[PDB]
Amino acid sequence: AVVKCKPTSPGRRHVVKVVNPELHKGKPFAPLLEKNSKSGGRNNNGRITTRHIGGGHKQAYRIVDFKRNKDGIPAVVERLEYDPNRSANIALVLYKDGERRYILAPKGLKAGDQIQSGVDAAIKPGNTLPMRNIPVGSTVHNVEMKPGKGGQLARSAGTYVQIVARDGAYVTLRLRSGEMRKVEADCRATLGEVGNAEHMLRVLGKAGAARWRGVRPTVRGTAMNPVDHPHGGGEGRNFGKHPVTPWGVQTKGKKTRSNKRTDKFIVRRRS
Amino acid sequence: MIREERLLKVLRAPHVSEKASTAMEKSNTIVLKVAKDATKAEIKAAVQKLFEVEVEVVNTLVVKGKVKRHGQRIGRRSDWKKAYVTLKEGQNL
Amino acid sequence: MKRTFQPSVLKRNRSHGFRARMATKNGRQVLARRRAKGRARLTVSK
RNA sequence: GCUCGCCGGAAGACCAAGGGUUCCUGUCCAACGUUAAUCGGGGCAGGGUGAGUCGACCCCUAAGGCGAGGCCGAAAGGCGUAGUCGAUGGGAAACAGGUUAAUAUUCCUGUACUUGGUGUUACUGCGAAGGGGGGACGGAGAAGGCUAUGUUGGCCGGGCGACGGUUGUCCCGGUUUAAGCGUGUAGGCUGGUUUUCCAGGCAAAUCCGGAAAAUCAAGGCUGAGGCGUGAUGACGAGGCACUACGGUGCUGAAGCAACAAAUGCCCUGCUUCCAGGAAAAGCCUCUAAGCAUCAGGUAACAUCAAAUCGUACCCCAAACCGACACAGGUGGUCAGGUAGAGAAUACCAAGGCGCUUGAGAGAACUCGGGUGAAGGAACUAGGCAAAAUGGUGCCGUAACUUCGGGAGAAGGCACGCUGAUAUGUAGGUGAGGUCCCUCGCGGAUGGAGCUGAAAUCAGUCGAAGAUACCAGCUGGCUGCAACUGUUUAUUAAAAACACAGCACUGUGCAAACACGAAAGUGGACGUAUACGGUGUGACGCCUGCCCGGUGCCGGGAGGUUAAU
RNA sequence: AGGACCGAACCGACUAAUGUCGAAAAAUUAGCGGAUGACUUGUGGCUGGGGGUGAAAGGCCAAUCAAACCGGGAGAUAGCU
Repeated sequence: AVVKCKPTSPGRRHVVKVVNPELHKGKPFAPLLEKNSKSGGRNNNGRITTRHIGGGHKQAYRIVDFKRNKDGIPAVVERLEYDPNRSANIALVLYKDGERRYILAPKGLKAGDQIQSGVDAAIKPGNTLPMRNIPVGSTVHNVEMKPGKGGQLARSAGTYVQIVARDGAYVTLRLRSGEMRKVEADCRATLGEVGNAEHMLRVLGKAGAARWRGVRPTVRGTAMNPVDHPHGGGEGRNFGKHPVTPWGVQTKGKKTRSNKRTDKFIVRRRS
Repeated sequence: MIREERLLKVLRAPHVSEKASTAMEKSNTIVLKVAKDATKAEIKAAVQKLFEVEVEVVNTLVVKGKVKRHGQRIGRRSDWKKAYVTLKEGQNL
Repeated sequence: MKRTFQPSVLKRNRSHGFRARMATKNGRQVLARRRAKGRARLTVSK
């Protein structure tokens, strides 16, 4: 999907277009369209919680059937669709019932592929079941954390997990980042990787992109005046301090993690 | 069945003016002063019993009184209702 | 130079409306303060 | 009243929003108005503002607010659930003309149409806080067709020219008509249609979904435009009669064809692009409960209604905003004729205006302008300004390099007008006739006419023909920073900021964190190709040491020491 | 195709000149930058003081912001006029 575009513009110079020539030009499937709101960082109180957030083009919704719990009833994909709500891409399948749904994509996932879910699922990618019956070692993705939560794992571009160990009732799993964690074998997950992994090839060179990719500028902290930020001061470009949170807590490295609700699942921390 | 009680009340007055006469002649359209409620159909039936005649249909309206001052103190007339009230044919009184 | 005041009767209401004040406590805590002083006009919606 | 001047993508007309009587009549000149006032948004009085259809209201939501329950919380109360309202949005339909001093799509005329209700009729499965569909949506381009619109002719009707000519390639005006209706087009999309069956659409489906099988290639749907009706009507120059010297009344001819062609419509089209592009009602289907004899619905007829509230007027502004009748600001709608690439530039059209003191006088000094001998920047902090250039088409045109640019590099050419080529050519347009076909608003046809470059050549005036306006100076060396961007509403616009990638770091979800007295927020409807923070800034070459200090990550052996 | 160019409107405020009791509590004149996009402007809505938001200047917050306005404490206090 890689093409360097030609430097016709001061400003078109380092662009990187990311073109799937197979992405369906056209409008999404109505049965998955849902109204969305641009938070811009605000809260219920309205105060802007997360910063540099706001703007960004109008952007529809595709409720992901993360659960995919439909067993014994098979489906065939019809279209891989691009969603700005992800970095991955979404694939409409047609269950033998006739009910329809997008799904996220294994790499080799293309039009014309027939799958389903369930403990007796085929082992061709895209199908999914829990890793009590998923064979060990296999490289997988789209993973649950608790039974029936829906799935909050490997959800992303070229994401996938390879089994390191299966602990009786349990399984440790290699996150694409490098922590290994016990998860119940009945927690379901999807076989294979994710396609589309080239996102990182995109460089969003124009300010316009992140602008219309919904990014406020982010200050060079110390550049601002002491008046508010931890970093600050400098009669010209001076730090002489510690890098800390914009509320004062050191950065450039502080172990801050304390969940402890689940740490017993932290088998080996990520590096 | 608009009750004559409220009915007889509703009407305020007949008015006189050039345009009034002019509707009178060109159209046989009566020209009145009537209440704040003074809904069209109200007026219709009202004048209809009050002259024993055959209303066609009316136009409603709202005047805005002038805010004149009365010596030094300022005032403004409470507003009222005229109406363009005609019949296919009728005898004016 | 487009100066301070801009008009909207709608915005007058939704700004300091009779319903506005009377809906909130603090609002409910002004009508007196003026009735206390005895303003001719309660608020600006007349 | 006359002559003069001025504007006119507005200093015109119509609106929202605001204004909330100023508009017009009559009347007076205290004060108000910056002079005078006979005039008035000034004083006083009267008047006028008409909606089944134009808005509002209304039906629905939209981001939002509020909030029964509840949860959280000292009390305030936070918050959200059910809900529930909240347009800049969506949803039934009107127009032409006439009409007054003062409104008007509401009044008169005429022609519409739309939404309920009521009944009468025959047909009779309908019905829903619920199913589905539809409403329904982005950007960029690009035509083509049409049309308003505009041009010429034909037409009519007027007239014959204040001084050379001016009975005709003469001159002046005009050369009109709505909605809807019926047409159904250029066009755009669309496979139809039948039968069966099915873990799907929260029950249920006859519907949407699907599966199959069939089975035929048509239909459907959309959609300007144009045509007939409209509209033998009215309008419509003018004429005539009367006068309130302001308008009345009647007549009212012609009122067609062709050209040119929208930033408008077909267009929610098409085709492409990634930045991936409201919702729900109105509408259509559906059945649950229920009743389906009733009801309800189908439709034909008939009938009725279609509340109110708004409605004048003002508006790029004397009425809005800024204390003034304000050289400041305020969105939307329309958009002529002349050259012109042209929503401009100039100058007129309809229109409208001539900016509320005037008049003389013509020293300085100003303030804007124009004008200039030689010199040509020596002036000045600084070539600030000014000047100086500028267009079109062609030829030709560096350094350097991210190969694009630069590069309107530079530099030069040439330009009016008439004639001919060629009494308008290229081109465009397309008449008639001729035909062809399932007959149409069909097609090939042929070119009638008409519109219409550009070039060449001829000839020729000037001093000059990019003739006015309009309309970059350019060079070369570099510091800076890659720039498009942002910025000090009001003394500063860059190197300051941001920024694209890059690295660091932190973090595997009840995530980090931020607000939050906590609920619970956003993150993120995301799950590390993700986000946070920091640093830094494209890109190419690269990015060393000092871990002492100070922070941070880890290690614990011992000293260390609270609370108990 | 372009955060393309020239340049209308539109938005902006770079240079000078008036003008600084001015017509305006920031203008206009001469110019001038952007001019399909980080475009721009309505209408609606949201954000709150040691708070908000800020492409950061300590900006900007009803002309007024190194801590808004307004009420109160409070007739704050003043080895100082």
